[PDB]
Amino acid sequence: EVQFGAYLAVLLGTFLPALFLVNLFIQTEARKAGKAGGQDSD
Amino acid sequence: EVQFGAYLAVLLGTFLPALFLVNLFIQTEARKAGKAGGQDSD
Amino acid sequence: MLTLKILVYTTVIFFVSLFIFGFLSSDPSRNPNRK
Amino acid sequence: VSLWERFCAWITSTENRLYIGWFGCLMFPTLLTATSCFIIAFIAAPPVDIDGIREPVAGSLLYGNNIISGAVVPSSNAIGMHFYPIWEAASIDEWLYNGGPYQLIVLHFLLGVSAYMGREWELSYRLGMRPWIFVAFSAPVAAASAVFLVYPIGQGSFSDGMPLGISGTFNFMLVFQAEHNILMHPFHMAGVAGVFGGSLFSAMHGSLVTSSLIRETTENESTNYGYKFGQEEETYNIVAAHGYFGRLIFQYASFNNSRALHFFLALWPVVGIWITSMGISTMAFNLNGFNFNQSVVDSQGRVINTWADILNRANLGIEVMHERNAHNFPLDLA
Amino acid sequence: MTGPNPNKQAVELNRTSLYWGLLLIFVLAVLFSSYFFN
Amino acid sequence: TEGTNEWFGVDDLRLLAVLFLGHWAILSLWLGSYGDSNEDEDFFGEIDYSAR
Amino acid sequence: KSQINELSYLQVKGTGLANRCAEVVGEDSIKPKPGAKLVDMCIEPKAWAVEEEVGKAGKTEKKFVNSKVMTRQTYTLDAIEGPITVDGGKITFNEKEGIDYAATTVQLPGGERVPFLFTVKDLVAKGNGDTFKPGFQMGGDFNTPSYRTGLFLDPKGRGGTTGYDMAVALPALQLGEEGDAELFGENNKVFDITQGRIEMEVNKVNAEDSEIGGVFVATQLSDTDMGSKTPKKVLTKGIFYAKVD
Amino acid sequence: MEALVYTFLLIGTLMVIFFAVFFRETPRIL
Amino acid sequence: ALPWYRVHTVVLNDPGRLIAVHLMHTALVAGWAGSMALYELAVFDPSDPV
Ligand code: CLA
Ligand code: CLA
Ligand code: CLA
Ligand code: CLA
Ligand code: CLA
Ligand SMILES: CC(C)=CCC/C(C)=C/CC/C(C)=C/CC/C(C)=C/CC/C(C)=C/CC/C(C)=C/CC/C(C)=C/CC/C(C)=C/CC/C(C)=C/CC1=CC(=O)C(C)=C(C)C1=O
Ligand SMILES: CCCCCCCCCCCCCCCC(=O)OC[C@H](CO[C@@H]1O[C@H](CS(=O)(=O)O)[C@@H](O)[C@H](O)[C@H]1O)OC(=O)CCCCCCCCCCCCCCC
Ligand SMILES: CCCCCCCCCCCCCCCC(=O)OC[C@H](COP(=O)(O)OC[C@@H](O)CO)OC(=O)CCCCCCCCCCCCCCC
Ligand code: OEX
Ligand SMILES: [Fe+2]
Repeated sequence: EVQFGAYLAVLLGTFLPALFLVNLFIQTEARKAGKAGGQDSD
Repeated sequence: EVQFGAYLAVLLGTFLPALFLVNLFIQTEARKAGKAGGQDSD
Repeated sequence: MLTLKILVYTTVIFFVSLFIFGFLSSDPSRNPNRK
Repeated sequence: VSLWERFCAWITSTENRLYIGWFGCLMFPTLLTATSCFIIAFIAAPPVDIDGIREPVAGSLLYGNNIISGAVVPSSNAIGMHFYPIWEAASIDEWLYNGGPYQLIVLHFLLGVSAYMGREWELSYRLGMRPWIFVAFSAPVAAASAVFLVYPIGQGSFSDGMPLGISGTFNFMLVFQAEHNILMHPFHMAGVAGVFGGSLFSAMHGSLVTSSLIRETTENESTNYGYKFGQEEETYNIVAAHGYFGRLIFQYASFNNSRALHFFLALWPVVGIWITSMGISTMAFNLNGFNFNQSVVDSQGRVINTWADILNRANLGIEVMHERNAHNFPLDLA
Repeated sequence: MTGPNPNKQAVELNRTSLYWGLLLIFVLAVLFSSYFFN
Repeated sequence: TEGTNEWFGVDDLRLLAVLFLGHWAILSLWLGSYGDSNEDEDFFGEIDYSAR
Repeated sequence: KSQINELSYLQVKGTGLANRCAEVVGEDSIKPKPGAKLVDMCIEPKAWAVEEEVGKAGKTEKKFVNSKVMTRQTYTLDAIEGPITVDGGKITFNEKEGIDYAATTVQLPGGERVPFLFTVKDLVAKGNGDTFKPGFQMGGDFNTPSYRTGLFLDPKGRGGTTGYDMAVALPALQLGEEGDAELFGENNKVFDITQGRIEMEVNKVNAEDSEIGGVFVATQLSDTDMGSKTPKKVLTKGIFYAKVD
Repeated sequence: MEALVYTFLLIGTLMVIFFAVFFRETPRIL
Repeated sequence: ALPWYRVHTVVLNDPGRLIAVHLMHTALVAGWAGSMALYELAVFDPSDPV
């Protein structure tokens, strides 16, 4: 018998902070593509 | 008695698609701040 | 229960009197046409 | 200069974020009290004797419900039509047992919606608009006052009023079918035609504008960015969409006038819901829909069944089962 | 409102520091899962 | 006592002094501007733009 | 009283007066005749108490906590008739007809709602002496019927004398040799009769008006919903009033 | 334990209604 | 150009937004203590305090 609140602990302990760190990378590459002025800035 | 896989259905059915739509907005504002060239482009 | 009841008739006829004396306050003249 | 003139200048200012107005003086206190009591009564509220037989029906989330089954239960059959505020209840526990918050929510709702309607008038006066958006909003105000106010009046109790919920809505619709036969009544027929027609002419008008848009964008960006806000140029070829629908059915069935076109979109649903909400009203006083049961007979005189007789046996199933303990006498007079 | 803040800055995260922070979360998820499930 | 036939639901004497001091407390505000004006000044309009 | 009889119907309604028993004035003695028959005995309780496990300083002995009634003004009994038979040692009373039940529901600390049928059905009163006196004190047993008559349908649609007898939306429970015997108790609806003991006490009599009235105390057992739960002992107190004729 | 999820969905829905009304992208001419 | 561990240092030279931030930590602390105590009353059982 395992604790059924541990699935919510682990799978949100993975996904919520890991999806956070993806966002800081995507907006980093968007600012670099934003300044660069070619074909992707818009 | 409820199904304990429904917590994983709902709380990932909320968070995973809703954190997706946040990312498309943050990189949208980063491209607009990327082209604008002032104090935030870098 | 007669202490709450006093509090409601204050709050009702406060806002009802703002409604009644709102339209008596020359309310047709408040238009974007003139004045 | 005076304190009242500096208060009338603020309360009727269109420069506020949300226009308050003089109807907002009794819209906002009413609807915030209908709201703040609804959220508490939907989440945490003890069970309610609705049938007056001291069998309390659970309706809130803390007592084992969900979004679908949870509902603010109507007031008791024991109260009926009597006004039952908090101060005429001798405790809040006696208030919540007998269906207290159904009357507090509904009466502050119908005042706040009839003040939200007059508020739509007021801002149209102060902005220079022609005034009648609030006449189009009369159609859901007619229908909200029909199931929460008029139907409890003619049936003589708020317990026959509509339960503030989702499963409580379908308890309301089915019991209303068995006791009043709404589907055969021609005013539910005139508003099914109002919303089937309303969703037709919505998606029929919204397609012919989107079909005939003018090239202002590239294929990479969005279609919607060819409209700059506040522009004075027309954003679609209206002659194009007139020639399309002028060939899709025939020529003379097409509105070339866009004003008469945009009026017919406001006529058809709103007239369909005025008529429908006076179907619930005339069936609140037990003037039911049509009844064609045992209408077709042979020459011998035996009853030949029709589709209304099959529909009757569905009504007899709900009639003999609604409020299965509340009845003691052979005819549901209430 | 008032004027625009002159303290607006930008946030950066290069591709290197993404993989650190991803691997940091998954290894902490591997380590602490067995105790949480108990 | 709910179904008593009493005016405006005024059960006790104390609730009157609530009603009178509600209408009058805003009436006195209203008379600070629209009161003490000329009650003898007319117009042949549909709507008057006289003063504040 | 006769003061209540002065009023008309429109003056009583909505005022909560018809719920309240009369107030008898003065004290003397009255003798029950051979054919004496009690006429207008009304009983109204003014306080309720349910036996619970109380949280004292360190101990958990059973005590009565009081409770607030939630059914509004529907608790009073009325119009209870019956002949007053004269045994030699002690005057007795046996009730025959009248409204002798009044269903009501009280709420405990914690939010628990305890309904109970308050009744005096089949009452055998016995009191010291013969004549009614301000020191007179009669009481006896009454039979409580069940709170629901057997054709009551529960939310699934199961009753004692009607309805289904199995979990109607759980059709896979009656599979196997055992069937649904795990939930057997919630299918079998048993009509229950318990006992109750009331103790009345006359203290104020009119003999020129032949009407008595005093304080009682009644204990009984609450309901169980036909064996759904353990019923709880309910004590109550109040005042009564009777016309001895 | 079950109703805690339903409450979080309801007040979480009322948050994004609040941000959509007051923090809306204000449309501007020119 | 701030790293992720220096994002909240834009409030160093801004006293007006130093308060709005310190009010938001307060609105989360106070909202915790309210919603924790609502959670505890759904779980508490005053049957036997002994
Ligand atoms: C201002 C808006 C507003 C309005 C219109 C109402 C209206 C109502 N509330 Mg509500 N309420 C409000 C705000 C409001 N509330 C607020 C802000 C709160 C929070 C404190 C509450 C809290 C609250 C509670 C807790 C309860 C109510 C209740 C009620 C109902 C009865 C209250 C009552 O006795 O009214 C008093 C009304 C009058 C004395 C009548 C005033 C009408 C005037 C006199 C105009 C009439 C003109 C006259 C006819 C002219 C005659 C001329 C002559 C020559 C003939 C009623 C539907 C009760 C309820 O619904 O229970 C079911 C209840 O229990 N309210
Ligand atoms: C159903 C609500 C409703 C709405 C939205 C309107 C809307 C309007 N009315 Mg109107 N009116 C109504 C009902 C309504 N009316 C009723 C029922 C009466 C008869 C008593 C009147 C009598 C009336 C006159 C005499 C005048 C208006 C005017 C107006 C316009 C400006 C608002 C104003 O000053 O009126 C003030 C608002 C009212 C008089 C009604 C208030 C309705 C409240 C908000 C809700 C309903 C409560 C109920 C009727 C009151 C019961 C009180 C009782 C329980 C104590 C506007 C188009 C004016 C106008 O522009 O005419 C050209 C005007 O001079 N109305
Ligand atoms: C194909 C099937 C079909 C269709 C299309 C309809 C169509 C309709 N039926 Mg019907 N019906 C059917 C089958 C059908 N019926 C059957 C089979 C039965 C028998 C079970 C019934 C029994 C039945 C009943 C018993 C009733 C209907 C009603 C209606 C009407 C509903 C419109 C309405 O209430 O909106 C009007 C809008 C409102 C009531 C909402 C008002 C909302 C207010 C204005 C504001 C609320 C704001 C909200 C709280 C917050 C906003 C958001 C916030 C975040 C700001 C419509 C004409 C109703 C009717 O006749 O009209 C009253 C009705 O009572 N039907
Ligand atoms: C098979 C397709 C079909 C068709 C043709 C209809 C047709 C109709 N339904 Mg129906 N219905 C259907 C499927 C259909 N339904 C389904 C699948 C359901 C759900 C299970 C329902 C549920 C339903 C309900 C509950 C009700 C109807 C009603 C109606 C009537 C009016 C609806 C209306 O005006 O809509 C709006 C659409 C329009 C106004 C567009 C015009 C439609 C008309 C009929 C066409 C006009 C062409 C004309 C006859 C030809 C001459 C012109 C020529 C000179 C060019 C109409 C007889 C209502 C009724 O009973 O009315 C008597 C009603 O109460 N229907
Ligand atoms: C009173 C508390 C307090 C306050 C107001 C600050 C304030 C600050 N610190 Mg500091 N700090 C504190 C305590 C505090 N610190 C403690 C206790 C430590 C030891 C761990 C540090 C170690 C530290 C370092 C090493 C650095 C700072 C930095 C900073 C500055 C920017 C913060 C930043 O960018 O983080 C942004 C943080 C994030 C975007 C996410 C962090 C995610 C954390 C790790 C997990 C999630 C937090 C969790 C939900 C919190 C639960 C509540 C718990 C505290 C009870 C700012 C002036 C930086 C600095 O010097 O500025 C130049 C810096 O480099 N701090
Ligand atoms: C020779 C032999 C072998 C012998 C056999 C004989 C023989 C040949 C027989 C065959 C004949 C035969 C049957 C042929 C007949 C053909 C025929 C008609 C068959 C179809 C059958 C049939 C039932 C048809 C009737 C149904 C029909 C099409 C009804 C039309 C409904 C109708 C009139 C709707 C109008 C609604 C309306 C007003 C819409 C406008 C409102 C709206 C919002 C539109 C949007 C809109 C409109 C605009 O206007 C513009 C501008 C814009 C912007 C815009 O948004
Ligand atoms: C056996 C009995 C026989 C029947 C007996 C009659 C009984 C009473 C009939 C009532 C007739 C009322 C006439 C109203 C005319 C009018 O509305 O003009 C309004 C405009 C005027 O036309 C516009 O008019 C303009 C010219 S002018 O204004 O008319 O001069 C023109 O510029 C524009 O292009 C043109 O569109 O018309 C339109 O915009 C189109 C809408 C027409 C609405 C009439 C249909 C009836 C309502 C629909 C059915 C109810 C809806 C709900 C159903 C569930
Ligand atoms: C309630 C809300 C919950 C909030 C949670 C959200 C925040 C959660 C995530 C934040 C922390 C992210 C850490 C990012 C990590 C990060 O981006 O690193 C980069 C960061 C600093 O890098 P720089 O200064 O080079 O950054 C340049 C910038 O452009 C980008 O940061 O390094 C650190 O801060 C210290 C190093 C930690 C790096 C991890 C080292 C340990 C390695 C992993 C060990 C595991 C393997 C073990 C094997 C045995
Ligand atoms: O409350 Mn609701 O439902 Ca109108 O019918 Mn009579 O009452 Mn009762 O029964 Mn059927
Ligand atoms: Fe349009």
